[PDB]
Amino acid sequence: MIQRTPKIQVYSRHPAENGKSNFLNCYVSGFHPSDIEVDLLKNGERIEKVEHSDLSFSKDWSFYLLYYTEFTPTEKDEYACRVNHVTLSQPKIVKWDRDM
Amino acid sequence: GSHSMRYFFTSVSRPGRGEPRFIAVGYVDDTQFVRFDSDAASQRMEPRAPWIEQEGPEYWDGETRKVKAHSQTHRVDLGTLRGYYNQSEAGSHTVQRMYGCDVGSDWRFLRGYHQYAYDGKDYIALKEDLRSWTAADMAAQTTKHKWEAAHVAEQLRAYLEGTCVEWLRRYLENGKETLQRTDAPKTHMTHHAVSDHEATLRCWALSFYPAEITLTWQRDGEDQTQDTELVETRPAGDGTFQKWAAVVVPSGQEQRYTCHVQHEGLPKPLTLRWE
Amino acid sequence: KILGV
Repeated sequence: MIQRTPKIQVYSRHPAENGKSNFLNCYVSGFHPSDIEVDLLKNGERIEKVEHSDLSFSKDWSFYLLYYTEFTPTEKDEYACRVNHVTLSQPKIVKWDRDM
Repeated sequence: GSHSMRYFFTSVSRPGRGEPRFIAVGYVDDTQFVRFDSDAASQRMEPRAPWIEQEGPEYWDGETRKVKAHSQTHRVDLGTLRGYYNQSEAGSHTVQRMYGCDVGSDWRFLRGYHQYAYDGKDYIALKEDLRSWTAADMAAQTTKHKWEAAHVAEQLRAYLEGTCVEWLRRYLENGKETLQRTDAPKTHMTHHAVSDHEATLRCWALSFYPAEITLTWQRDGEDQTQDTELVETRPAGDGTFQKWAAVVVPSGQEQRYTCHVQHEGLPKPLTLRWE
Repeated sequence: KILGV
């Protein structure tokens, strides 16, 4: 049966400035099948108020999803995105890099 | 320019966990206005854009009514397609369905489509003429013959050439401030030292709409297609898109490189350069 | 508006 590994992107809606409100995004795309487990993390820890868009897909029938949450960047806080999916042998983690 | 309306239907069997999950989404161009999750509370077709929210009860009733029917059609299919492939009733499987229509600048019908996939692969799909089918394999031929018999294509042609374009045209009016906009990319370049002889010059395009965009890097005019890292165009979350492209530059050669941006919303393409 | 193996 077809299976595709998700692509992952960690980024903010707006250019990150310390002390201002923004959205932390985790874009996953592609993947197949649709069963996927996604979490956002602040200092190695799972964030509670995370929302995702509605399951949709591309020309090649692979799925994509946006997970997001309000946050105000600082100088010390670290953010990342943890993803699990059948094509991955262990949940893959991707740190947020503002710069870039 | 031209425009499109598309609906996306995903049905996922869950043996041992009740009925299959059914999600539906609707788009006009690169914007969504509809959605439905069999698992949600409302059991309604819901709005996902401000310009569709005040359509009325009829619209919401109509859409909800039909989407529930779509869901049931797909419930049946998941069972039929198991047998077709002699599949064990334990495995969870996927059916996908997409259809929609396009118009051109003149807002007249341009082309319609309707495809179908089992477990992530082309299964069966309508041809450009909107009168015939193209099955991917042995199983799908049976389905082909079924729908041929039931004159199914003729009804899809009617919807596609009528209701489909009609409402696409109606929504383009309803949300003319959203759907008839051209958010030009806001662009800039970043520079980052990797080592002591290598730098990172990645170009940026932000807050643009629609998604369609071209970012390319060049050295002395020569294209660095093979030497460019390009990301998938990504959602900003606010209805705009983002994309970037990075090259590695032997420190001292930055001025050899230029980035080029092409988008509907630009008068002319941009020729950035870390001069 | 949506369509009304």
